Amino acid sequence: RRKVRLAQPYVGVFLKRDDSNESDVVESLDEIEHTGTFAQIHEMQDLGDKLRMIVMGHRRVHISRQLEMVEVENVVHEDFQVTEEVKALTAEIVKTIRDIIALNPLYRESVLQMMQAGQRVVDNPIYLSDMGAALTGAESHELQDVLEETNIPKRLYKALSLLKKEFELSKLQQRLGREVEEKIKQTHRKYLLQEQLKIIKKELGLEKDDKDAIEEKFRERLKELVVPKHVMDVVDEELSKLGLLDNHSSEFNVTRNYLD
Amino acid sequence: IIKKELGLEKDDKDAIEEKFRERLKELVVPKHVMDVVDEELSKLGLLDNHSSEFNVTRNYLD
Amino acid sequence: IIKKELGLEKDDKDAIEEKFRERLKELVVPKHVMDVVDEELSKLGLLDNHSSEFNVTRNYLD
Amino acid sequence: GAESHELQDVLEETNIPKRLYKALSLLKKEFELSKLQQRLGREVEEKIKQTHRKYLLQEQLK
Amino acid sequence: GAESHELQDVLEETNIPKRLYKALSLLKKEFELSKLQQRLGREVEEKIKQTHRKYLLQEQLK
Amino acid sequence: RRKVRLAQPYVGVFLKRDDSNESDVVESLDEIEHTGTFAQIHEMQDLGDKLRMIVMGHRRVH
Amino acid sequence: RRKVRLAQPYVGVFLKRDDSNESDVVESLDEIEHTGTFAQIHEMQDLGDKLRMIVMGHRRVH
Repeated sequence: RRKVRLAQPYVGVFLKRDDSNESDVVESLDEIEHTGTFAQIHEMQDLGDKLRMIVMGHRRVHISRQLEMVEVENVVHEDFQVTEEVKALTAEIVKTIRDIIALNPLYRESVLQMMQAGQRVVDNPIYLSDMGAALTGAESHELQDVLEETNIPKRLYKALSLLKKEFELSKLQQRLGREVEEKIKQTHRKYLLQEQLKIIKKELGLEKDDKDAIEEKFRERLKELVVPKHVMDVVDEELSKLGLLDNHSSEFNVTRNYLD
Repeated sequence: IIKKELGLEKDDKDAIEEKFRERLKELVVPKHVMDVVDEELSKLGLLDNHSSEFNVTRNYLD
Repeated sequence: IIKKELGLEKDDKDAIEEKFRERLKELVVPKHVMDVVDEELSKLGLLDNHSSEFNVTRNYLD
Repeated sequence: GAESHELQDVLEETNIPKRLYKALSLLKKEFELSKLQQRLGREVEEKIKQTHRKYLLQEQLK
Repeated sequence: GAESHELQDVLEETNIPKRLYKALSLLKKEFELSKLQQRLGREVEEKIKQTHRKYLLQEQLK
Repeated sequence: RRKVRLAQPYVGVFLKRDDSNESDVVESLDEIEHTGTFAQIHEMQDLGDKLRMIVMGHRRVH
Repeated sequence: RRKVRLAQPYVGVFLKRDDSNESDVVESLDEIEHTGTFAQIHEMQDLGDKLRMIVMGHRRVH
C-alpha cells in the first residue's frame, strides 16, 4: 500500500537458499540469494486472501553485496559474430520440449503454437530458452546452479541436461506404470481363460453342480415315485425358490434340507 | 480339447480335500457315510473357501 | 422411462406378487384384506428375496 | 499344426495330387479347430458383454 | 551438422580427392566436437550421481 | 500457381551467404549463392501452412 | 475427357437466372447470367457419381 502512491510501482522477486526458515528472513537478510528479479507491479486481486500479488520476470540483477542499495544491469549476452549454427541447438531444444510436453503434458500448447521458431518473431532467444527450461521440474537449487553459469553454451547445456533428467524420470515412471497395467491385463486375461474353461466344462464336469446336481438328482429321485399332485406342486415351488436363492445362503441351506 | 485344457491348467484346491479322503481311506467306510461325505464334498467344492457356510461345512466334514 | 428392459423389478414380482395377484383376481376380495395385502406386497417388494423377513412375509401372503 | 504322425503319413504319399490333397486337408483340419476356438472365445466374450450390459441397465435404473 | 559455409566450401573444391579430404576432415572435426560434448556430459552426469543414493530413496519416499 | 500452366514445372534451390536478410533478397540479388540445383516439383500439400513445398536436388549447376 | 489433351486445362463457371429450366439451358444460351468466372480444374474423384467437379472463383469477367 505504501508504493501505490508512486507513479511507477515495482516489486522484486528473489530466491531463497536451502533450509528455509521464516524467522531467519527477518532476523537476517543474508538468507536470500544475491540474484534478484526486479519487475513491475501489474494488479492486486485479493479474491480469497488479502495478498494475491502478481509477479513476473522482467529485469534480472546480481547485487554485488546485498549486505551493503547499489545495483547495475550487467546483463551479459556475449555471442559469436557468425550466426549460422548457433540456432541449431534451438531446433533440438524445441524438439525436446515438444517431446516432453507430448509425453508429459503440463500446460496448454497454445503458448507454443503462438511462439514458433520459424515465425522469426523471437527477438529475445535467451528469454525463450529460459521459458523452455521453466517447464523443467528440477528443484530450485538446479535453477540457481544454472543461473550461476555465465557462458552461453554452459547454461544452454545445463538447461538441456535438466530437461533430459526430467525426461528420464518421467519415462521411467511411465514405463513402470504401463508394465504394471500390462501385468494387470495378463492376470485378468488368464482368469478370463479360466472362466471360459469353467463355462465350457460346467456341463461336462460337475453337471452344473451349482444348482443342477441338486435339481435333476431330486427330479430323478422323485421320478420312480408315483408322486401325488400336492407334494408335486410343493416340490416345484421349493425347487423354484432354491433356484432363485444363492447356493451359499442359510435360507438356501434350509430349503435344500427340506427338499432332501 | 477338454483333456488338453485340463492339462494346461495347474491350479486347484484339491489337496486339502484329498487329506480327508485319505483319512477316510484306512477306515472301513460304510456306504451311507461315504455317499453323505461325497455330497458334502461336492458342496464344499462349490462353495468359496472364505464363506461362513463353507466354514461350517468344513467343520462338519472334519 | 423407469421401465428400461428391467423385469420383475419396480413392478409386481412374477414369483410371488404378480403370482398371487391373479389368485386374488377371481376372489371377491373384501376391502380390508385388499389393503392389508397391498401393504404386505409393498413390504415384500421393499424386502430382498433371500431375507428371513421376506420369507415370513411371503408365507403370510400365501 | 498337424502332428508329426500326420506329416509322416503325408510323406508316405507318392502321387503329387494325393499329397497336395492331404496337405490341403491338414490345413483344413487345423483351420476347423482354430475357427471353433475363435467362435467359442467371441461367443463367451459377447455373453460377458451382455451380462454386464444388463447390470449396467440395472445400475442406470438405480 | 557442419556449417552451411563448410558445405559451400566443400562444393568449391573441384578435384575429387580434395573434396573427399575436406569432407573427411569435416566429419573428423564434427565427431570430435560431439565426442567432447559427450565426455563432458558423462563427467557432469557422474558428478550429479555423486548425490547420495539416499536422495533417490527419499525421492521415492516423496 | 503461374507454373501449373507451364508445360514443364520445375524449381531451382539455392543457398544464401552469411548475414541472412529478407529485405536484401529483394533489394539485391548477389546474396544468393551462384551454385544452384534445378529439379522437378513433386506436389503441393499445404496442410496448415499455405506453402509446404517439397524440394529435392536433381541437377546441380553453377 | 476431351480437355485432358488440351495444353491449357481450365474450366469456367457462370450463374443462372430465375425460372431455372434444364431444357432451356441447351435450347437457349441466353438463360445464363452474362457474368463468368474462369478457374482451373483441381482434381477428379467421381466417388459416388461420375462427375464431382471441384470449382473455384479465380478470374471473374463480364
